[PDB]
Amino acid sequence: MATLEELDAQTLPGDDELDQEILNLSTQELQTRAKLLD
Amino acid sequence: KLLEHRRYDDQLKQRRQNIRDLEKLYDKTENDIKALQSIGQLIGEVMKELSEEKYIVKASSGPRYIVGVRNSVDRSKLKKGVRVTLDITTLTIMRILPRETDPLVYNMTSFEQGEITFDGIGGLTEQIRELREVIELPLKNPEKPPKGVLLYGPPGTGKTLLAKAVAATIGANFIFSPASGIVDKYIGESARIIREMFAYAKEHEPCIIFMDEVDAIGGRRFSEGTSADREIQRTLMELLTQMDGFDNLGQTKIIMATNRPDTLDPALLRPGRLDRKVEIPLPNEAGRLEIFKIHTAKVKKTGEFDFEAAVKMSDGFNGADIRNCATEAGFFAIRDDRDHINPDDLMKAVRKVAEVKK
Repeated sequence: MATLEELDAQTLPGDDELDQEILNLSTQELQTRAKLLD
Repeated sequence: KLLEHRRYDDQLKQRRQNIRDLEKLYDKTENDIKALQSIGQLIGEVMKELSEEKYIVKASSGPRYIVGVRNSVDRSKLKKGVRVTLDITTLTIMRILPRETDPLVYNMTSFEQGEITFDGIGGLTEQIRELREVIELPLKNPEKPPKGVLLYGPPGTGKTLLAKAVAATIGANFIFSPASGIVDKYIGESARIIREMFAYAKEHEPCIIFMDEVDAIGGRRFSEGTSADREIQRTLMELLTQMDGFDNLGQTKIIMATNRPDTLDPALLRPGRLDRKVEIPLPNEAGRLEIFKIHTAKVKKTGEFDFEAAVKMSDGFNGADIRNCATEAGFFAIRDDRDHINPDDLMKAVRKVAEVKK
């Protein structure tokens, strides 16, 4: 009865990837945001 | 033990959903970011085509220039008076363009039809009909079209409202004209103004042209000396030019406005310019009572509220004065705590309305 735990656990880093990688994708333009603005 | 799926999916669901929420804004902003590279490009109308490339174009910002085509350019399509995008350095066509100018709702004032129909201000009914037939209909019956129509009497009696009520009935775009802006200073801008008022309407026709109370840009002037009056005369004439000139009202019609008629150029009143001199007398005791139960009674009122006796004391009032009668009693209403006006509120007002003037 613990499978989906470890199964939904192995999702989190791959889940986290999404936000963690977009935080890159954030700053990428967030800079360019600030850049061409400022 | 099983609380982890949430703590897994809790993070997950939001996280995986928080993906493009953030992510959308980037590219959009990025476009904005990017578009900052996209640079402005000058404008002008082709005065004419010298050669296939060679063009005579007065800069929409300034004087004429000899220029060539550029690219994606149709030396066919390029033609007199055609708005084109122009270049800042190359100084040639940066694009071929549609065209229109002016603050349509501001310098031009663009409102479609009118707010309330002719009926709501009814009691001017003589005009109401009389104008409609000489304004609205001549469109729909090819069997002169009318030149011009000039209100006079006190404004807004429904008077200014007439225009909207007029404007409402036809379907044309009502285009309001206040005067002096058409030549503030602004040491020029006359026909360009008015012709945009003409031409836009001429293209956007049906349009109603309503020129407010035109004694600053209308009227015969003074010594007919130069105060810049020479500006006015022009402007005065610019209409004359569109009127005594071949320019017709195709589907666009012109309402002239004055509170006093005798204040206008005699030549302006002329047919070929004006075919109607629109009086707005005060409503009769009937017309009042007519307008009375119109403007007034539609504000919530008792039957206690005194209908005719008010009208009896109601004399030499206009359509808004009638409203004043209501509005004045309304003081007493809010003074008597009335949503429904009561006769008490009323005839205090009525005399009080009949007080300041007749």
